[PDB]
Amino acid sequence: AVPWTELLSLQTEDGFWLILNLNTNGLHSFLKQKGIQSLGVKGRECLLDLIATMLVLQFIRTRLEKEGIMKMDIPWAFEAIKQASEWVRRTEGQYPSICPRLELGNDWDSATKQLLGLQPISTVSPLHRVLHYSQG
Amino acid sequence: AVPWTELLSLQTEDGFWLILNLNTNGLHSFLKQKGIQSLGVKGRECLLDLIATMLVLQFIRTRLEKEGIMKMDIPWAFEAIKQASEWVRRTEGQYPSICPRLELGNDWDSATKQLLGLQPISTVSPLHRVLHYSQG
Amino acid sequence: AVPWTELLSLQTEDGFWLILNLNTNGLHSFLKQKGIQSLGVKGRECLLDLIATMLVLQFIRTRLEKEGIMKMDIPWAFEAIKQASEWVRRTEGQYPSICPRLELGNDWDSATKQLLGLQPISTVSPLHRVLHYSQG
Amino acid sequence: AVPWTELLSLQTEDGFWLILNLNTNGLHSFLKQKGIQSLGVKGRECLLDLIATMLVLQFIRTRLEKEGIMKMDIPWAFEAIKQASEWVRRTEGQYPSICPRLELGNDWDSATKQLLGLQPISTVSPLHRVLHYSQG
Amino acid sequence: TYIPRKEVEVVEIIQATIIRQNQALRLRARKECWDRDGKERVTGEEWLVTTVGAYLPAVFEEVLDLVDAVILTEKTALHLRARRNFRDFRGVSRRTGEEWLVTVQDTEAHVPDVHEEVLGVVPITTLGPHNYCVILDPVGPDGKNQLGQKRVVKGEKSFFLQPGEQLEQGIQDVYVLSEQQGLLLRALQPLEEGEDEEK
Amino acid sequence: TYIPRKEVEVVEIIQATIIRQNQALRLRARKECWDRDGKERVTGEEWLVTTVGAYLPAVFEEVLDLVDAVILTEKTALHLRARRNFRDFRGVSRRTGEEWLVTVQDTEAHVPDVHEEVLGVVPITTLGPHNYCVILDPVGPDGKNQLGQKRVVKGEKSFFLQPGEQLEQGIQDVYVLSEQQGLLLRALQPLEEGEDEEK
Repeated sequence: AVPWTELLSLQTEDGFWLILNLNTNGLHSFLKQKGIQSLGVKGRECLLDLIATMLVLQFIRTRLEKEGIMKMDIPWAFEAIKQASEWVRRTEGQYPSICPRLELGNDWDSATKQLLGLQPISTVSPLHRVLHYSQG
Repeated sequence: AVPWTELLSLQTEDGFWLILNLNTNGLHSFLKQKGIQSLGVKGRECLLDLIATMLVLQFIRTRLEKEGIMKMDIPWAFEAIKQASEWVRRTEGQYPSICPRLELGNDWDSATKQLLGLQPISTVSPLHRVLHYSQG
Repeated sequence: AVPWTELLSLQTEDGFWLILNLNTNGLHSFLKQKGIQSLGVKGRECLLDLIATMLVLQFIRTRLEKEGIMKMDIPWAFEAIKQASEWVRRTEGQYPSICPRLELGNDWDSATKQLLGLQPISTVSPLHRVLHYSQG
Repeated sequence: AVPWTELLSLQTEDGFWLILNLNTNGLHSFLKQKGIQSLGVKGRECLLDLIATMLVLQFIRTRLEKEGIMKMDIPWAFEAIKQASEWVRRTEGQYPSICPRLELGNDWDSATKQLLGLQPISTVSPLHRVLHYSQG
Repeated sequence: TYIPRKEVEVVEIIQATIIRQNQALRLRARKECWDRDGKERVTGEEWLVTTVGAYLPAVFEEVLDLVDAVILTEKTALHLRARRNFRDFRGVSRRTGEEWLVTVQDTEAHVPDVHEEVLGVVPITTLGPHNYCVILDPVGPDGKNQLGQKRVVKGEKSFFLQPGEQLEQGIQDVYVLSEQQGLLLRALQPLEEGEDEEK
Repeated sequence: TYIPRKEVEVVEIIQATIIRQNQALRLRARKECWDRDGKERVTGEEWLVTTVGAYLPAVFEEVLDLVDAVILTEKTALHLRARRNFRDFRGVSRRTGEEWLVTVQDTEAHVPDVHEEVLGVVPITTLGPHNYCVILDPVGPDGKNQLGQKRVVKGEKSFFLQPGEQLEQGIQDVYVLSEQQGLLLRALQPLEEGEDEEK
């Protein structure tokens, strides 16, 4: 019973991304420590929009695969998922091996599952305060 | 439930910037100490309008990324954000490395997150009395 | 909720300046000590009108920057601010380094913030009785 | 709430000057001691009208600068202030250095502020009984 | 790995940017320094770096944005105002405000310098064997537009409208006439037209 | 870093300004001093500094505003009243109130001095081969406008209206006449017009 139309009300003009239930503040202060400022002002907004769009796509794929049913491109919301996947697959080639170097996982499937909160996070990983600062 | 139309009522004639919930007095007395008078009368008003416009853009980006969705340029307020981003990207080149030299952070993403108040401020940093003088 | 139209009712014929909430008497007796009489009868009225116009502009800029939004030139009062800024930028060149020599600060941004009362005043400075003689 | 129209009812035919709230008797007996009779009968009336017109102009400038807004020349009383300033600036050149020699201050700005009563009067100065003989 | 020290403090953990092929990276100075090529840079001075791979910035260098080269087909050229004095990749001296064009015979791809301004992409004007055109303000042998004049171009020919020039009334078609058709036409100025042997 | 002292007090922490290329910085004196070039300055005297980079002021120098040079294309010139006596970059002596023009043949970019006043940008007047114009108050060989007179300019020609001059009725077009057309025209003053051999 997640908001579906309310996501498309917040759909951006190009294809980039409460309705997510995630610590926003805490994630921005986490990425502030890792050195996102050194990628340029233009670069950090592109990277944050990339990570937000991957988070929305992982939320969509989690919503779909509970009923069983870059490759993700219902017929009524197929257009937004198609243009979001095309926005993902273009700007991802600018950043090879960016989820290890930003300390989020192996690849984007490992990163978005940990950031969404359905998969465990190890003690050797510093991603323990992204779900627990919202618990405080 | 932030005021949206009330910001556009306070929109300036060129594209520069309560509705912000920040110590104004205290920030001006903070920047008075660091030597903003030596940049010229014309220069200090341009710099203060730059910092206010970056603060409004960071407030907008914080409002957007809680729902997930210089690079920032809703369709109904796209014009003001576009002209504000064009006003930012023109006069920023006059000031290289200005946020370290004014003691606000590494770059503008590090500076506006600390000045807005969602990210921590270290003890080695003198930005502790910009959020606590409003608490007194 | 400051009086806005009541300022334009007190707008002078050329562009020079309760509605200010400042010790008038005390400021005039302060400037009487520093030797304003030696600048000529014509000169001291020009300087007092300059300082009053800078005070009104600083009050306007304080009113604007609480909502976030010589360089200062709302659309309905843009004409008076424009002609006041043009009156400021013409006669300021007659007086280089006048705020140190009259013991008011480094420049006009340092002077009007102390005279308005939102910024601290040091003990080495004689500007302590301009806000406290009104408290007595 | 000073009488404004009641001053123009007492406006003289050439441009020279209760509504002032000042010891008249005491000021005339003060100037009688200093040797105003030796300036000629015609001369002393011209000097007294000069000092009264400067007193009215200082009262006007005090009334204006509490709201912030020879150089003094509201639109409705601009004509009387203009002709009074032109009457001042003509006959002032007859008397160079007259306020020291009559023991009233450095110049007219120092003299009218002390005679009006808003600025302090030193013990080395004999102007202490012009405000206190009205208190007795 | 990094072993710490008492008198040395770690400020931040900077991350490289990835310059792909046919791109470049613009990055200014924050302080009077030298770059990796070993050239002096004043504060605020911007420049481009054109090495492919991960590019790690220096401590004073700042990364502003990535720039991608423009691809020039035979039917397009590149209109470029100059921003100040420099010498381009071909090695000719430019001056402030000077405009020119870049074609395929120069390079297949051009990455726009920080001393240049992309004004737009100029598509080729092509004339058939039955077409002609009149160029307003043509460019003479000194490279400067001859104001006020005109020039009539006819034939199977294709070319670029250089900056300053303009077509008068578009691509026009030539008057072919049968022997039952004639043209009445007036002279504006004294002329000489020797189509045949006579004049 | 700064180690303090008992008899020395830190007044403020001044910050440099960044002069980019094709700019300049205006800064006056607060006291009789010398500048970085080593020239005497009286109080209130303003001047310009044209070094690119971070420019740190001195203790008496004040930074008022940044000035940017104007770019001069072939179709624009620069109208400049003088403010007082000086010698410009070309090295000619000006006088107070004297006006003149700057063209591309002087410089591609001109940063307006503190001893000059930008009155406006003068676009070029261009005449076609079918156009003429009448200049009111033309400038003679002594550089001074000849008041009251006129001058008729005709042909494929482009030029700038120098200060003082004015076009009478705009760009006018010449009278071409067939052999079925004639003009009646009166003489205002005794004249001589030898178009052909006779007079």
